[PDB]
Amino acid sequence: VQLVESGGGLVQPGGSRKLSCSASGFAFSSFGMHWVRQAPEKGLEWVAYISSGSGTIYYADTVKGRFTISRDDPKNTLFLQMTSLRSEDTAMYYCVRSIYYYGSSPFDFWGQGTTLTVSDIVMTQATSSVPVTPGESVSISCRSSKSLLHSNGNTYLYWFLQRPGQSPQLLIYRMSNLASGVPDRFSGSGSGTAFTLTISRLEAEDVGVYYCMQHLEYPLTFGAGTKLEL
Amino acid sequence: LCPILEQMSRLQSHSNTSIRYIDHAAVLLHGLASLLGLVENGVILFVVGCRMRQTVVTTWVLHLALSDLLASASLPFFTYFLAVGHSWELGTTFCKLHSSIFFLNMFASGFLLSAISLDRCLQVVRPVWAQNHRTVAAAHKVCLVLWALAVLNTVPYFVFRDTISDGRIMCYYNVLLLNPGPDRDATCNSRQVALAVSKFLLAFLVPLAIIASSHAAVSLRLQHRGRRRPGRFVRLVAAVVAAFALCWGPYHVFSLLEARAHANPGLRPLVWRGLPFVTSLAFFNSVANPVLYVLTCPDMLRKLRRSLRTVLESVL
Amino acid sequence: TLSAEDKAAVERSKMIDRNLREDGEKAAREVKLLLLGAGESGKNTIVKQMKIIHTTGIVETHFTFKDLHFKMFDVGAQRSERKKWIHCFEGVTAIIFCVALSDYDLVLAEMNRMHASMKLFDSICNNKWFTDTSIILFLNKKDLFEEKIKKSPLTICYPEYAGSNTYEEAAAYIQCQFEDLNKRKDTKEIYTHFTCSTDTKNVQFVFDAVTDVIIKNNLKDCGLF
Amino acid sequence: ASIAQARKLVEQLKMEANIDRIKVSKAAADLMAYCEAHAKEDPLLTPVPASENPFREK
Amino acid sequence: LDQLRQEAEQLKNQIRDARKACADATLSQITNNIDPVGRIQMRTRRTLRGHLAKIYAMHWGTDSRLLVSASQDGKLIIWDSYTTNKVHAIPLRSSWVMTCAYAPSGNYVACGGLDNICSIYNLKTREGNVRVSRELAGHTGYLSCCRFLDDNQIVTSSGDTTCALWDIETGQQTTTFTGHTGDVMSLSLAPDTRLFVSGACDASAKLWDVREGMCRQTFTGHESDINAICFFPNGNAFATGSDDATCRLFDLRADQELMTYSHDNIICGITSVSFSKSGRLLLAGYDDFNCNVWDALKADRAGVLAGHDNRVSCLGVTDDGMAVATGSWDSFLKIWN
Ligand SMILES: CCCCCCCC/C=C\CCCCCCCC(=O)O[C@H](COC(=O)CCCCCCCCCCCCCCC)COP(=O)(O)O[C@H]1[C@@H](O)[C@H](O)[C@@H](O)[C@@H](O)[C@@H]1O
Repeated sequence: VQLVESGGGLVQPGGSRKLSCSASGFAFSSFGMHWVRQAPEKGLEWVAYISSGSGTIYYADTVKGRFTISRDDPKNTLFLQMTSLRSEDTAMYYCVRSIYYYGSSPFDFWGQGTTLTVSDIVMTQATSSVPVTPGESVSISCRSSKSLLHSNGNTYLYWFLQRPGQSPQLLIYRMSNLASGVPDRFSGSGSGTAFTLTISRLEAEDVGVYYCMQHLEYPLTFGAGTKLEL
Repeated sequence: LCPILEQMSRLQSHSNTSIRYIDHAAVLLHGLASLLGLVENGVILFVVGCRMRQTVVTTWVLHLALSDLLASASLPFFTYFLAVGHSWELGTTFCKLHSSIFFLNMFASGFLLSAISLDRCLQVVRPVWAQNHRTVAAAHKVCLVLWALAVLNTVPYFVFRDTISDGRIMCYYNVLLLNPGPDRDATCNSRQVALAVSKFLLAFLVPLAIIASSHAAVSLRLQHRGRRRPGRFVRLVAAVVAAFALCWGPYHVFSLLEARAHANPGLRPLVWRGLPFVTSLAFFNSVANPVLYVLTCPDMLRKLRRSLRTVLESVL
Repeated sequence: TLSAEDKAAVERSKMIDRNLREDGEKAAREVKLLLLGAGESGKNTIVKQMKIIHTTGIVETHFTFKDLHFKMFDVGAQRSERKKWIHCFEGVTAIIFCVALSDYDLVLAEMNRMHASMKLFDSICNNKWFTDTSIILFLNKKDLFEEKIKKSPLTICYPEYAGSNTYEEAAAYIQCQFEDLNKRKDTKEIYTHFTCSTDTKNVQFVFDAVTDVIIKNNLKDCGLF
Repeated sequence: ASIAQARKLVEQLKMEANIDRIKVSKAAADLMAYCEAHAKEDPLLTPVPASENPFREK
Repeated sequence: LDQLRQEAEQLKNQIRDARKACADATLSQITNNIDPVGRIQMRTRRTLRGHLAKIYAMHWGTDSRLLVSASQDGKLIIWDSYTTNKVHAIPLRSSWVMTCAYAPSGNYVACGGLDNICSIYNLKTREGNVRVSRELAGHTGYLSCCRFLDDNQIVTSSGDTTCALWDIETGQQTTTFTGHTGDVMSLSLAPDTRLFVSGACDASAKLWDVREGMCRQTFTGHESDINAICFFPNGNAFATGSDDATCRLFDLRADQELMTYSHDNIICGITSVSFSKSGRLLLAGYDDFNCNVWDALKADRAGVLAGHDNRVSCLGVTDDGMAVATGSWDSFLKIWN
């Protein structure tokens, strides 16, 4: 599993760019791809998404109609044509895998992303910076404007840990299932709109920013992100 | 105005008395036949849809049942309903709708029968090529093309109808409603004859001829290959031929008789009196075809019979 | 009411259903036949020649002849109870039965091989599952039979036999005996054929038999037969 | 070979003839008690209402 | 040889006398003191569609929501009971599959058939595609049944009249169970996974241990090949179904049958048997295009589950007992509740 993005650099507002992500080492056809931007000193944000077999494609209001996300399964490559560029579109675009099925762990792998420079349910985290030394437990609270608890009997919530110089890493999905490969020190709970991510003992590898994501509907929204530093 | 419509304007088929006439009895019999056809179509559709896989024969049966249901629903009951419903519309639009739906259903049934016969002939003559190339997608595409051709052939009939407004049903066939010509008489005659010949060639002559050719080819192939035709095969062939004939033939025969009577008014009363019988016999095709094309197949027959038994023993 | 994940799962299920339907429609084009007979009946030579023209368990051979795909299933190596899994082959198109025509005077550890072969053929033909399935008999040892009948008489195997010792009469008698074992002649067919050094003739005969069966199957399915 | 088969058979029979046994009445009573205890939590025997039954109309 | 046969006959007579002496009372006389169960009405909720071949095996998971089913088309499908959506579609190399198993954790699945080799497929692969993990080969006959003893080891049944316990990490059989005179048809694991009963075509069942690997006990009474065998929820008894058109419930402690289930109108064989969560009722799949429910205490017919258009081949009750799934050769699997 490895994702390598290409395209970006200094691009004038009137120009366009075709970002290409080379997918390999997994079933690219069965796994959909999400583009998540991250501007300098800013939180994450969903851009677009294509479903399996290009049967369903969605765009965010901030990019609906302007950008064009396409998919090439026979070649196993993802493409994003960006026609117009604004003064606030500069951000690192990351490709993330996502598969939908009972017991799935979508958004588990995050690509390295590419730097591009141009010449709805509200999610909010109470605390942003919480200096704490290693060894002591940590708690990060989050609040959603709309109740994420769906009638089916589950809560659509995701937590992502982004370390310095590394892409986000899925910690817990659905508020009740620990992501594969993540230590058991992380735990998640919540009730309706108030959620909490607890860490039994903080370590050097835990240094980074924790972002929350709600997946109850199409317009995904990310919080400011709680940063932790020793 | 064309002389046909002029004479039909003063058609003498209305009377007032305490007792009931036999025309109403015939109309009620036709209504009961259409109700039986609707029941059969609704019964054979649900099973083949939610109880049976989607094969080629199943697709043909579904399309035939859908056409028969469309006919037997739009003609007797939708129409009678809106007769008393009296909405914001014109009687001429309703007669145009009736003509369009009737001719569309007729052409659809004819084309479906022709396609089924051709598929059987190909399977009997070209089994390898058929099994390698016959699929459900091709069947659906052929059905869509046939429906498009039927709509195209009915368009000339949708634009020609100049009726005024159950039991006392009247929907005349006049071409002067739209796009007239130099003269009314000759243009009316020519266009009526053309429409009659076209619907005859499309509904009765070509489909029945293709069916007969496919049956004869299958018989000759089985005779040459050494196989023996059981009584069931010949009986089903004779039935599929005779039912279709007795249902559709008389309609086009009377249509041609009327087209010829344009200049000879001696036969116009004959048509005026016989049109109900021939159209009823034609509608009886919607009930005659499902029985022969569903209950004759082993899988569908068994499935429908069992399902009916289970559903009638469960409610009890 | 279905959430985003629910709609995505439904779409994935629909795609999987479409893929399964496509796979089934593709597999339905290949004919399926079951090979039966004694190990010494020449089945190995038949398989080898059919493969040239184109470990325990069951063997599956694939070959195309005249735009037509075949799947030969050999279960001879499965030395177990057949009546408990033979029903799996109910949908088989044909049953290619091979018998040793020349092995009529040999002894096997019924004592004779011909009687056992006839019993197996009768059991497979009169089986409750193979009621509408066609069987095709192949004699892969006609040359050995011709070479041996000149010295060893056929009466040793069939005492009641009293016809001429010539090869034609003996072959006709054996064919009639193997054909009389069919107790369902009204519903199924047995296509007999004599195999020789030539191989294209056997392939053509198998193709014709498979064609005549696909024909009868289509005639029965559409409602005519 | 038959000697080894017979020896194995007699050994297995002697082994099976040494295990302990109980009265059928006690086993039947124990089974009935288990069934009566677990019946209160048997959806099949005691159909649950639609408020909890997850199998409903899609 | 004569002395050994005489000793075997004497031991058999002694075992028969012991089994007869231990039969102090029948289950019917004790169960007649309680009232019978009422009419059980089960209406089909979900109608799973998508199979184009005959069904032969199906098994639920610990979550009581996912169920893996096998078909002759060579495609293993994991259905969801609540949404009827396909979670995975494993394409089999050998379409002649006859048995399938769903591991407790659901991370691995086992399958087998006429190929005489048991394939294991991992569902939690990082690559994202279900690929065969290990191929357990060595059986000289078709795989009839298989069940997961643990995430590390597994047990499989082959038609060679001898079973074997295979380790996944090692891939080589560690224990070989022998003693059956006929082909083993089905298996059933106990709640503790320490002992398991297996039935064969010789019209008799045998209990086997995991660590010891020896036939703990033998049960007889059937007149035909035992097709299905299921363990009682309590782990002290087990039911068996053969072609003789009747079930038989045996007890591991009594060493003899407790009660027989049969009816005059039933003349066809049995294909599958499974108990409920509490065991108060039993289910049995028959060849008359339906399944029948029986009273485990009074043998009275509790109900009939009809709707399948072919011979019923497999059936399984959820771990929670909410609903029961049934698959037949008609290529449709129905869930009743
Ligand atoms: C007046 C009313 C009567 C009108 C006549 C209607 C008669 C129709 C008869 C029977 C109904 C079922 C027929 C199904 C067959 C459809 C056509 C067909 O052949 O499907 C072959 C399909 O097989 C596939 O390739 C796999 C893909 C699937 C695509 C399916 C689309 C089928 C197009 C149907 C269009 C309707 C025509 C309407 C007539 C007015 C495609 O045919 P193709 O021309 O490409 O050639 C065949 C073979 O001929 C070649 O040997 C082979 O190499 C390969 O190229 C290909 O397989």
